[PDB]
Amino acid sequence: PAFGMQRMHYRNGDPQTPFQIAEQQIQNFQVANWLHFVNNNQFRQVVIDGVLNQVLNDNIRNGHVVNQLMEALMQLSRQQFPTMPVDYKRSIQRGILLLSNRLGQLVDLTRLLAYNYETLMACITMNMQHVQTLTTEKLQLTSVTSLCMLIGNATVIPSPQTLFHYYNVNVNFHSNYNERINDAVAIITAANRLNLYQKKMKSIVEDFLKRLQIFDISRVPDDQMYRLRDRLRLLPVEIRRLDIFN
Amino acid sequence: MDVLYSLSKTLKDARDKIVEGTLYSNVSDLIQQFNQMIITMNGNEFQTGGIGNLPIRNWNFDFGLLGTTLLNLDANYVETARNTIDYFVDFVDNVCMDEMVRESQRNGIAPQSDSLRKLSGIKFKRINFDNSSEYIENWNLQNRRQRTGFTFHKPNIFPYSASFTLNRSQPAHDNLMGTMWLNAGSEIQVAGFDYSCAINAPANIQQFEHIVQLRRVLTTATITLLPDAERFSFPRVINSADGATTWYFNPVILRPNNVEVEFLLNGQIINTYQARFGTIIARNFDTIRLSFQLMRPPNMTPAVAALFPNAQPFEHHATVGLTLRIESAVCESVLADASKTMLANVTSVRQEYAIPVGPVFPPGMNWTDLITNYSPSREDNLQRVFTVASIRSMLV
Amino acid sequence: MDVLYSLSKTLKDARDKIVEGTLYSNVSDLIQQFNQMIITMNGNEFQTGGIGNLPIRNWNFDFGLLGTTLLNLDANYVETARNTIDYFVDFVDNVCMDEMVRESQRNGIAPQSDSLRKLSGIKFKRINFDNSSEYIENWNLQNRRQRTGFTFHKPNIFPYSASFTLNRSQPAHDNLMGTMWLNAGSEIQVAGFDYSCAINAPANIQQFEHIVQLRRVLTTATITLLPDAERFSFPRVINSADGATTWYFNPVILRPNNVEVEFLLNGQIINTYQARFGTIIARNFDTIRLSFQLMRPPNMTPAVAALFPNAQPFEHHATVGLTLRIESAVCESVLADASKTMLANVTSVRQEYAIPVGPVFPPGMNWTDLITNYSPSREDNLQRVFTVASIRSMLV
Amino acid sequence: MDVLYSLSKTLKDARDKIVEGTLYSNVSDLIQQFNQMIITMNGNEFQTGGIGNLPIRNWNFDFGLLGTTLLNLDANYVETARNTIDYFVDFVDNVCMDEMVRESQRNGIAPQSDSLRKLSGIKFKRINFDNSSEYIENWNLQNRRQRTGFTFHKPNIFPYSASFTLNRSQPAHDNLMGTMWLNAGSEIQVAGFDYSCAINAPANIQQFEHIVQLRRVLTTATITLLPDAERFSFPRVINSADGATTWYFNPVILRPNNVEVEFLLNGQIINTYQARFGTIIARNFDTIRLSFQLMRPPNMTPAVAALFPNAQPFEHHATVGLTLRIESAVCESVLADASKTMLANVTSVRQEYAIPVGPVFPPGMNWTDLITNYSPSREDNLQRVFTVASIRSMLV
Amino acid sequence: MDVLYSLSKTLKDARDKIVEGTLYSNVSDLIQQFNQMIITMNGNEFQTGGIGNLPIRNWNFDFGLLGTTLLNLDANYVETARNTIDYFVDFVDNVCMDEMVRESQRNGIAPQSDSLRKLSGIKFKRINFDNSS
Ligand SMILES: [Cl-]
Ligand SMILES: [Zn+2]
Ligand SMILES: [Zn+2]
Ligand SMILES: [Zn+2]
Ligand SMILES: [Zn+2]
Repeated sequence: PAFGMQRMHYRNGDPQTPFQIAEQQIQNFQVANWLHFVNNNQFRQVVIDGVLNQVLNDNIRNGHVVNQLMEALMQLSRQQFPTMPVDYKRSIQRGILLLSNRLGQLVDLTRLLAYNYETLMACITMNMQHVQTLTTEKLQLTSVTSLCMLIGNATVIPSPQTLFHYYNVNVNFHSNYNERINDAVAIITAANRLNLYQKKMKSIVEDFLKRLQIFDISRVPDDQMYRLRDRLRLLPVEIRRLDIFN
Repeated sequence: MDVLYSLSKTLKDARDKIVEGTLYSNVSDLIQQFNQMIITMNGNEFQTGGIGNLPIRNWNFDFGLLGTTLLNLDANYVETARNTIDYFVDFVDNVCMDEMVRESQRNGIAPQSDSLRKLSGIKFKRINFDNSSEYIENWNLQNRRQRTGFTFHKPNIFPYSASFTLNRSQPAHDNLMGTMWLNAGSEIQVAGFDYSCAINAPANIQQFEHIVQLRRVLTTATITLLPDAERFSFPRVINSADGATTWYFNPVILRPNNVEVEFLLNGQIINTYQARFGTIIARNFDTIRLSFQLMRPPNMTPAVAALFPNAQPFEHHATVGLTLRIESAVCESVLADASKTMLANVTSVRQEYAIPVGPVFPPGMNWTDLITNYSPSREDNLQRVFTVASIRSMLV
Repeated sequence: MDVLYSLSKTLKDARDKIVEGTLYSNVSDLIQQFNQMIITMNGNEFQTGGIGNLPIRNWNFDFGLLGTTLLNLDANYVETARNTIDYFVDFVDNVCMDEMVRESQRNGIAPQSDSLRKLSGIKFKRINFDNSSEYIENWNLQNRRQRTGFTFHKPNIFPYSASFTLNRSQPAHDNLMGTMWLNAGSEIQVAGFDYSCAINAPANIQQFEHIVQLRRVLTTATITLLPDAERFSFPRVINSADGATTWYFNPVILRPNNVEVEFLLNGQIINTYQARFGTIIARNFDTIRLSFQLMRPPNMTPAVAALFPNAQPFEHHATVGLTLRIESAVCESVLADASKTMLANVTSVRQEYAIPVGPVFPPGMNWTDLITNYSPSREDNLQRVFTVASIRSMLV
Repeated sequence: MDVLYSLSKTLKDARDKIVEGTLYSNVSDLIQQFNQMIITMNGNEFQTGGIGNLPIRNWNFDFGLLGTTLLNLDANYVETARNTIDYFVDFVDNVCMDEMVRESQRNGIAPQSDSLRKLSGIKFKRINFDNSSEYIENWNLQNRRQRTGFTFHKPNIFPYSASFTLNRSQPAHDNLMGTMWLNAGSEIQVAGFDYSCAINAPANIQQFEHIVQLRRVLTTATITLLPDAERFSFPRVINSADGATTWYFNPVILRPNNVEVEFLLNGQIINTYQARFGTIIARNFDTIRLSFQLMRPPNMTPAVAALFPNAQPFEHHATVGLTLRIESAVCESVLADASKTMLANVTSVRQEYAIPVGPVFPPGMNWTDLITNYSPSREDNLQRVFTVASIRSMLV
Repeated sequence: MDVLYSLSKTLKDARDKIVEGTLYSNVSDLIQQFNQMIITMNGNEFQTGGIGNLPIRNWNFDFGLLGTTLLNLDANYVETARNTIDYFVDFVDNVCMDEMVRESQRNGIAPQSDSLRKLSGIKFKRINFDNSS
């Protein structure tokens, strides 16, 4: 509407997002460049200390890209909105400028968000695998509005004790996960090598999941339980347990 | 054709007007026209070339509109517009080259290249806007069955012909009466020569006539008529009509007598000029009749009397002449002329890409052969390619 | 240049459109452009310089905007606009004159006058609008290093040269073989003369070749080629190459044999026309090679056989000719031609104010000297002054 | 061109800087540029090579990005980068080869291959960054029509020419006066020989001249001028000017007298050196005029007196010589030279893939023919292919 | 000399790097150096001398800073930068020419022209950066 363009008749399942189509269909450099950044601001993957990490574009980390956003929306505040009734146009442009005129606060907020993310990610020990999950965390855009309009200039970083606690909990969870995997694999392999053909590996898998402490086993689907059994069978036994078994 | 011209005109206006610093009010209508062009061309695939050495080129149109609001154009606006304009100008140039290299005996006025045939679809009619050039204006007027007119400075209406007719002759070619002429372009030099100087002609007058039939009617024609023909007034060893031998011509120029230029239409006299020289106006004619007489001077000085004996041998041959130059005319059909480059553009495009000779035009687009046999199919194809060449000239 | 051109274009639009009774909607965009020009120029002091006899003139701009209140323009509105326009036209004409009379060897394309240098500042870019003239279009394309095109009717590409070459000669000048040519403007007239009529030639053929190098590449050229050379077909008394004596020429014109016209680019053959006369097209070339032959007629009637003996003396010298007129062409460089008035305007302005000779142009703006030594610096300065002359002729 | 250069420069910087163990702050900007390149190229299909034997190759991009938050690059990071770098280097090399083997008469400066035409799109402009090489800098300045020059060590400005001129001659070729010269690369060796040793010349001084017209202006040129021509200082048997007979040259070298070098531009004297040998500076010139003189030594020792008798036969021929070597210069146009590989690279690519001869360059990329007929269109195409060759040599 | 060299090096880097479409991260340090140059030069008058036929030229610096806040450089940015860069390049070229045509018997290593002597002041030392040639 700002550029007088015909509204996008978007189609679900299109390999292109609406912003990817807009980037090609918009000629203004401010808006097109901000759109290009949005279209490509996906996580980059990098392994640090043997842990896969999802890391941000450097322009997010230093907050420079907010300027580009500012540029784009300043352009949107100058646009005619050809057929738009003028009171609604004024309201839209003034809200655009409400976000626009917080450029310094938004750059500070982006830098703060990125720094907190990086510092806390340093404490992660298991690979940050990116998957589209069954359920989501619902984020209200009104809360985004609150954060954007209310953030000041008071820097808040994780406390060293908070970082140590987060890292310790991550390490404890990772270590327990590995130890329960080893226990389950050792028992399954012992039962098989002892020719315990009436043994149900399902109970072993359930005990393993229960010892992981974060699963309500009654709500684990059967196909995933059997897949877990199959994957546990393929793993080799840890040396100490295998020696005891021998 | 109207759509291709509209594309080219939009691109030319965009080039000339979308410039850094200019007021947006200078371009608002142009910006809307340009955006309409973009909308209409979007999502369409075109193919050009594939004939002779003209390369195959594919064109896909996915461009955004210009929606930015400004008081004055800046560099960003100009660069975006320039990218779009460059792609469109290349496409239009290729479509024009593709249409210029093609011909058909049937429906030679109709589009021949696939891209122009596609552009003739109804969906592209939205691109169409101001059709103000002489060639596109004539195209539209003709499509409306309205009388069109192409103005020509020095129309190339006469096919090249340097000929002669001998009315009295003999194997020695020493007592010859006849005419020699050059009809070239917009110029006609003619000269009637009598070797005996009309010594024995009735009343001592030898009458010469020269009829030149124009392949198309000319109107509003400004003609310069001069008494003498400088091309046939110097000694000349000319070939025999069959080429067996050569004869000698030793002109001595007398002023032509009873000069009558008749401009005729369907054999009826439209304009007549008697003993008039300089600028004359032939309003509407398809034929020119030049009648001029060699009149033996009744009273001679001894030097003159010695040049014209009573009997053979005849050394000084009495020649009267005429020069007729069409400076400007109007023709309903397209023609080559001295000021325009449409023929040259078409010929250049056909020669550069090695276009094989087709079933409509002569090889190399030779103008003499083309205008000698200026058939209706040839005329249709020529108007098509000339309109396309004028559209191409706007951008290339 | 673009700013000065835009000023002149705005003034021309105002003169043509701000007329009594006209709808304000006819002029609204023009009024906005004009008021933008007024706003941009207000408060700026200009001096048009005192080179030669051009008076030093000072220019101050403190004008009010043109009104927007009338539905139809009345006489009062036209008079106020006329006053402002008259001052602005005086200024633009003076700036154009001050630019035309200046030249530079180092950067001759850049502005030389102080006012045009000031107008190149960014603050004046707001004035810039539609650049639709051929010369401003070429200026902008050249600034972007794009393919420029200047279309010329009868381009003055050949420097004036009336010369002859004698391949065979003797102190008495009675058995002469060679060529004489006039290269003038867009015309070439060449003539090969053999006094013995190729009696002792290897096959009774005397070959003549004429090479004309064009100072610039010509394209899309329409060329009339005619057999005879009327300029070298009458008796002449000609100075010897050293001016010591005078020789006699008594031409008799034979039909040129094996006429081959080559148009060459970089020494490579681009266009070839053999035994073709009338209109031909040379698509892209910088050299013309005209090869023709005086072929002794194998058969002669007694008069012809008498003109050409077997040995000296020779009274009738066998001459073959060729005439080559460039009717229209396209060149990437500016040139004088038979239609445009750029050269005449620049020369008239330089002579009217007695501009001292400078380090670029010949000391009369004489075209033969200029085109003979058409250096890149000369081309740059000439393009600048011709563009300024076109801008001036929009108003004056 | 800027985009292709930026791609190649990014790949070179990735090869040099993305190395094991390096601080991320060393590579952050480069990693950002590299990722922008990946993003811009992802999802784009390219086709290179459909000319000569250059095989058709298709390029698709679906590459992942590189991390942005580690402190030091490790081997894992470099391995992640290297495969993408290899694919991109292959693509850039093929795009460069595709462009190098193509030419056009109309717009030789504009891109010719499909891939470089697609890379001219606005979307790819994001890849563009530091244009610091001499060729790309000259490309960008030349697009803006700014003054910019290429610096050449031993520029190959002279087309190969080993010729002689005889001012005094006769069929026996035993008393000859004239000059013989080699023009090759940046070297002029000229030698004036008098067989009679100017015995009967006025003042016993024989003047020799040699003019070499450079096809392009050289500026700020360093010249070595030595007073002998070792190339024309030993006995030779030389064909005649028509090849009908061979004559004999038996030089004896005398020091050249009144040695004058005039470096001229547009026929104006710019630099003048008299009796100066060693290093001289020619700031701006297109022509070199060497004037030298053989003076009879007024006093001769008995052997020297025997060498040169008062009259024929002349067995020892007095020769004076000059050698002129352009060590370095600046030219606004591109040239071959002793240091660069651009010409060699383009020739190698054209020969390895059997590129058919086009309409711009001489076959086999022969430099003598190319610099003999160095037209503006040839200059455009050569600058394009030489810039592409420099871009290619950044990676290959 | 180092200040004149740093001016020229900054201008050359700006001409090579401030190009349309480029990432701002490619030019951030260059933009900072360029703005430092503009700030140091603003308000200063220079006269390049009339030795020989070299024309007397006067130079005044009142320029705006190059902008930040773009992710990619656009055409407006390049145009503004080009105007400033062209003026600066003309000034530096004239200073170099004015220095190249002068000489003194003693202290011939020291600057000779007025502009280069002015540029040897402490206030211009801020311009100085990478001396790599
Ligand atoms: Cl060397
Ligand atoms: Zn006959
Ligand atoms: Zn003579
Ligand atoms: Zn070397
Ligand atoms: Zn010889």
